[PDB]
Amino acid sequence: FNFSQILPDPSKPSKRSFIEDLLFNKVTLADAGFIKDL
Amino acid sequence: GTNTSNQVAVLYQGVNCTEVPVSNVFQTRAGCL
Ligand SMILES: *[C@@H]1O[C@H](CO)[C@@H](O)[C@H](O)[C@H]1NC(C)=O
Repeated sequence: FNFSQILPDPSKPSKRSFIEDLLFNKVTLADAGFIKDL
Repeated sequence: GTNTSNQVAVLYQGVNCTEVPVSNVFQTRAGCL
């Protein structure tokens, strides 16, 4: 059984795995930084 | 909690506190420590 896609890839910048990254990008939401949606 | 000591530390919520900090400054994604 090849759990390649789900198991976190070390080379990937974010510790997120292939499937995890795809998910995050789809939802249009990324508040990078909180020093202050509008 | 007063039962141990009476020293406390301060946190400002939204500030580039390098700039408007109004000893021992230290910058966090959550503000000024
Ligand atoms: C605070 O302001 C300085 C001014 O250049 C900037 O370099 C620094 O990144 C700022 N702090 C944050 C957390 O963005």
